[PDB]
Amino acid sequence: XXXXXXXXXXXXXXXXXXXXXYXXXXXXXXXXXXXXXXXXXXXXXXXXXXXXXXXXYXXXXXXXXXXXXX
Amino acid sequence: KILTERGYSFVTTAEREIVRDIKEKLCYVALDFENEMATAASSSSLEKSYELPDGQVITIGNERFRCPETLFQPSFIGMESAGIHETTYNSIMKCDIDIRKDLYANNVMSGGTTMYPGIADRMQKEITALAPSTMKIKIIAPPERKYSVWIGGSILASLSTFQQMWITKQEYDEAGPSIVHRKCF
Repeated sequence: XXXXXXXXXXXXXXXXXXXXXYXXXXXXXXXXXXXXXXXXXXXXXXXXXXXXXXXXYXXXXXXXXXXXXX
Repeated sequence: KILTERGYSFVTTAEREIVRDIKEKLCYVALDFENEMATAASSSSLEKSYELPDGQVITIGNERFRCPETLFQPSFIGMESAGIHETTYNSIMKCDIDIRKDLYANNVMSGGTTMYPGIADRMQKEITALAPSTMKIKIIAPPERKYSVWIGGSILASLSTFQQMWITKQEYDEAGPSIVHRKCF
């Protein structure tokens, strides 16, 4: 005969019960703007790299000093 | 065994021939050894910069001029024969007395080592040391020395007298290789 408390509470409840809507709204929306940094993890990477390769390590001494021998 | 001082270092045959180019380009003869060392202490114009045939630029000090001195002093790879010049004057003093002036005049050099600029000069310095200064001295240093031999050979080929002189197949038939050693010098 009506639209009621009973039905309004039904709608309210259903809203509360729907996990898909609210969880998707929070998680999927927040998922997209996720990331911006010059990561320190990559600072580690870079530093290690610096330590990594003979072309820096040996050559820095050997090209520089064996220039002048005598 | 020099080069490892600067210690860019490689040993194999092809690597050794790579040096030949440097021997073309980078060498020149020491005018005076002590004085050169003094300049070596003073200056880097003595030092020149050169590329790998491909790869690096390489730049070389006294190591260039030190090399020819071996001819004058074969200590550096060590032997005794008192060297080119002292050998020469020795071999002169073997040969007899009167001729000598001519040779003092007529002094001749050729080919691979001689290519270096300056050898004749220090040679003359050496002879002026060893000669009695009183008498004329000079040396010949033609441009073409490295070819000289084959050129002379061409001349040698030209004269008909070798038709008198050649070996022929016939002798090789009738007598062995032994033929040569009588027949040729």
